[PDB]
Amino acid sequence: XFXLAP
Amino acid sequence: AGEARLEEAVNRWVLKFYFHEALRAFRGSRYGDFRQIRDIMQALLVRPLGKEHTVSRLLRVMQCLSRIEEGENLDCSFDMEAELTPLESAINVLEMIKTEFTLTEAVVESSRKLVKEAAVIICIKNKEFEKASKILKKHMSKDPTTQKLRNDLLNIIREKNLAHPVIQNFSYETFQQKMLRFLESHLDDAEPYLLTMAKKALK
Repeated sequence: XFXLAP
Repeated sequence: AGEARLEEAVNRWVLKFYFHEALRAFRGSRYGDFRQIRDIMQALLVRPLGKEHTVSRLLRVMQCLSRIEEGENLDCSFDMEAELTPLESAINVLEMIKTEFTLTEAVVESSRKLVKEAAVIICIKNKEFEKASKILKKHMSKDPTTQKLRNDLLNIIREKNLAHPVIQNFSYETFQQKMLRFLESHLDDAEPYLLTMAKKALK
């Protein structure tokens, strides 16, 4: 479901 | 497992509440608060959310803003298999936004141009001239709106002239807020349900 932070 | 639909509804409420407060922190240039709220949303995303169109759109905008907020940190990566700078990743998210939000090339070209400008300039200021040329060639050599900008940056890269007015007059604060105003214009502006219920509890 997203990669928001590094 | 009717409790699953219960958690899904609450997780949606929680995600929308912290997204609203993350936008508020970004709008007030409280980027440290934005970072902390971003980390809350990241941890929440592993839990079931059912799905909405609202959640998908807000997560795309959150994705884009988070890469922009980290754009001056070239040590940061948003794909460990890729070698993209954060603002390069912001460009890719913007393209996903254009497709998923069904936006025209005319509506997105100006703000996308701002990200391309920032992506090259940040590499220049870090003296990463080889990366700057690669980003410039990939994202501006074809873009009709960046032909004059490409002409200026090519000489700056060749001369390694970090004192050029294009580099010195660039303001990342102004760039960040322009990006937020554009991204927010494509989202619902309703106050989150948790906020409304909190106001009634404190009455």
